[PDB]
Amino acid sequence: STLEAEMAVERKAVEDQRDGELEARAQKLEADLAELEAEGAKADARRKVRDGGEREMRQIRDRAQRELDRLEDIWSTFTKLAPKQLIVDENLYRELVD
Repeated sequence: STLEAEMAVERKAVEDQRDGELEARAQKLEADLAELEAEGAKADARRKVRDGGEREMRQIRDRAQRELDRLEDIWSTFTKLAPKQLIVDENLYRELVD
Protein backbone atom coordinates (compact mmCIF):
# COMPACT_ATOMS: atom_id res chain seq x y z
CA SER A 1 0.00 0.00 0.00
CA THR A 2 2.88 2.37 0.70
CA LEU A 3 4.51 1.09 -2.50
CA GLU A 4 1.52 2.18 -4.57
CA ALA A 5 1.14 5.26 -2.37
CA GLU A 6 4.60 6.74 -2.93
CA MET A 7 4.46 5.21 -6.39
CA ALA A 8 1.48 7.51 -6.91
CA VAL A 9 3.52 10.32 -5.34
CA GLU A 10 6.09 9.57 -8.03
CA ARG A 11 3.22 9.75 -10.52
CA LYS A 12 2.50 13.24 -9.22
CA ALA A 13 6.00 14.15 -10.41
CA VAL A 14 5.04 12.42 -13.66
CA GLU A 15 1.70 14.10 -14.30
CA ASP A 16 2.29 17.60 -12.90
CA GLN A 17 5.35 18.57 -14.92
CA ARG A 18 4.09 16.28 -17.70
CA ASP A 19 1.21 18.73 -18.04
CA GLY A 20 3.35 21.75 -17.12
CA GLU A 21 5.60 21.35 -20.14
CA LEU A 22 2.67 21.15 -22.57
CA GLU A 23 0.96 24.15 -20.99
CA ALA A 24 4.32 25.95 -21.07
CA ARG A 25 4.95 25.46 -24.79
CA ALA A 26 1.21 25.84 -25.42
CA GLN A 27 1.10 29.31 -23.86
CA LYS A 28 4.47 30.03 -25.50
CA LEU A 29 3.64 29.25 -29.13
CA GLU A 30 -0.04 30.18 -28.88
CA ALA A 31 1.05 33.54 -27.47
CA ASP A 32 3.54 33.58 -30.35
CA LEU A 33 0.60 33.03 -32.71
CA ALA A 34 -1.21 35.82 -30.86
CA GLU A 35 1.63 38.21 -31.70
CA LEU A 36 1.79 36.68 -35.19
CA GLU A 37 -1.73 37.94 -35.92
CA ALA A 38 -0.74 41.54 -35.12
CA GLU A 39 0.83 42.70 -38.39
CA GLY A 40 -0.05 41.87 -41.96
CA ALA A 41 1.20 38.29 -42.14
CA LYS A 42 0.37 35.56 -44.63
CA ALA A 43 -1.89 32.94 -43.06
CA ASP A 44 0.14 29.99 -44.38
CA ALA A 45 3.21 31.20 -42.47
CA ARG A 46 1.08 31.12 -39.32
CA ARG A 47 0.10 27.62 -40.44
CA LYS A 48 3.82 26.82 -40.52
CA VAL A 49 4.18 28.13 -36.96
CA ARG A 50 1.07 26.04 -36.30
CA ASP A 51 2.59 22.86 -37.80
CA GLY A 52 5.87 23.33 -35.97
CA GLY A 53 3.77 23.90 -32.88
CA GLU A 54 2.07 20.57 -33.49
CA ARG A 55 5.53 19.03 -33.76
CA GLU A 56 6.31 20.54 -30.36
CA MET A 57 3.03 19.37 -28.78
CA ARG A 58 3.18 15.83 -30.15
CA GLN A 59 6.96 15.62 -29.73
CA ILE A 60 7.17 16.85 -26.11
CA ARG A 61 3.95 14.93 -25.40
CA ASP A 62 5.47 11.70 -26.74
CA ARG A 63 8.62 12.27 -24.70
CA ALA A 64 6.18 12.48 -21.81
CA GLN A 65 4.47 9.33 -23.12
CA ARG A 66 7.57 7.12 -23.18
CA GLU A 67 8.17 8.28 -19.61
CA LEU A 68 4.57 7.34 -18.81
CA ASP A 69 4.86 3.82 -20.20
CA ARG A 70 8.45 3.27 -19.10
CA LEU A 71 7.82 4.68 -15.63
CA GLU A 72 4.58 2.75 -15.18
CA ASP A 73 6.35 -0.24 -16.74
CA ILE A 74 8.73 -0.15 -13.76
CA TRP A 75 5.71 -0.45 -11.47
CA SER A 76 4.25 -3.23 -13.61
CA THR A 77 7.43 -5.29 -13.38
CA PHE A 78 7.49 -4.62 -9.65
CA THR A 79 3.94 -5.94 -9.37
CA LYS A 80 5.11 -8.81 -11.58
CA LEU A 81 8.25 -9.45 -9.52
CA ALA A 82 9.14 -13.07 -8.70
CA PRO A 83 12.39 -15.13 -8.62
CA LYS A 84 13.90 -16.83 -11.73
CA GLN A 85 12.59 -13.96 -13.85
CA LEU A 86 15.18 -13.17 -16.50
CA ILE A 87 15.72 -9.42 -16.93
CA VAL A 88 17.80 -7.99 -19.77
CA ASP A 89 17.33 -4.23 -20.01
CA GLU A 90 20.07 -3.28 -17.46
CA ASN A 91 18.74 0.33 -17.25
CA LEU A 92 15.36 -0.73 -15.95
CA TYR A 93 17.50 -2.94 -13.74
CA ARG A 94 19.27 0.21 -12.53
CA GLU A 95 15.77 1.63 -12.07
CA LEU A 96 15.32 -1.29 -9.71
CA VAL A 97 18.72 -0.62 -8.13
CA ASP A 98 18.21 3.03 -7.16
